[PDB]
Amino acid sequence: RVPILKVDDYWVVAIEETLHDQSVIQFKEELLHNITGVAGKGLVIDISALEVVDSFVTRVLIEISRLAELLGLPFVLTGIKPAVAITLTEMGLDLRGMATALNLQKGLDKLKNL
Amino acid sequence: PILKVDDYWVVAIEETLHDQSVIQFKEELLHNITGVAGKGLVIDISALEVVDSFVTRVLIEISRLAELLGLPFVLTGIKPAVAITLTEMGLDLRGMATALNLQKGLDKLKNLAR
Repeated sequence: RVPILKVDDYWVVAIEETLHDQSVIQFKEELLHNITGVAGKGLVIDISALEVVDSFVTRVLIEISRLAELLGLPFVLTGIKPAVAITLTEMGLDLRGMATALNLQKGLDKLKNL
Repeated sequence: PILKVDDYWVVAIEETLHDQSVIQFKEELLHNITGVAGKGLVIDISALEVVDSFVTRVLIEISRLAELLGLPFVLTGIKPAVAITLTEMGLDLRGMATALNLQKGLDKLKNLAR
């Protein structure tokens, strides 16, 4: 549903605009199942297609940031905005101590200086 | 907050723990993991360089809460230093399962179900 790709041992995900809460969860459960079952070098998630953010999206994004930090998985969030960065820092995302990039490419490159 | 991967509950623990009561903590943890039961519970104390009497108390309590719920259980992220202390203060570690990090613990909790 939400496609999880893997490009050169890196996990790559782009989140589009959603309606069913229950596909984000299908995505999160699926992603967290993937990044634990077999080895990886990092995880880039792009949220450029999202013009706003639920607390639901915000808290799933926090959940994956905290679990990758626990798995020693480099994590980059990309495609961030005005009306996203603000609510993200609001609901509790340490954006300043988080690896962030402008697009899917800058993130891949950023998961590679390490 | 609380994390969950693969039907497995994960409590990551930080030095900000000393700011509620053990009892408030147990009531908080039971709110989260008894709603829908899990196949297990991983407690991560990797963020702990220093353990005191309060922490050992919680760890002792949570480990017991777990089995009371019929819940398989790994204590992960123990500095070899913060582990003698824990046992000196009453955490019978020999009885319970331990793992290096969230990953090895997750692997132990499930590669024990095959």
